[PDB]
Formats: sequence, C-alpha cells, structure tokens
Amino acid sequence: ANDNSEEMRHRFRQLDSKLNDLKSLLKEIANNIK
Amino acid sequence: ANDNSEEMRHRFRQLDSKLNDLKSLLKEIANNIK
Repeated sequence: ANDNSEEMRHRFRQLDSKLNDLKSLLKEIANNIK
Repeated sequence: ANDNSEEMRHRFRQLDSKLNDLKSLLKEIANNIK
C-alpha cells in the first residue's frame, strides 16, 4: 500500500508552518515599529 | 464517490488567504514607514 498524498501533504504542512513563522515575524516587526 | 483534489484545493485556498494577509500587512507597514 503506497500513496504520495501524505508526502506532498507533509510538504504542505511544513510550508504552512513556515508561513506561520513569517506572519509571526511580521507581527513582531509591526509591533516593534509602533 | 471520493476525491482528494478538493481537499488539497482547499489547502491551496487557505494558503492563498494567508498570502493575501501577508501582502496586506506588508502594504500596511509600507504605508506606516512613509
């Protein structure tokens, strides 16, 4: 039993975590300026 | 009847919304600096 939906899914999760980290750093800079 | 194009599609829509939010925050900071 082999599939590739989980591996591309997990790539989607790791880029989702990266985008969350980018939004976190942007909110940090938006608070540091003001 | 089962498919997985809609679920990965919906992941694409939620990251599309996240990228729109990132662009919104970047335009906000670009206006706050100037």
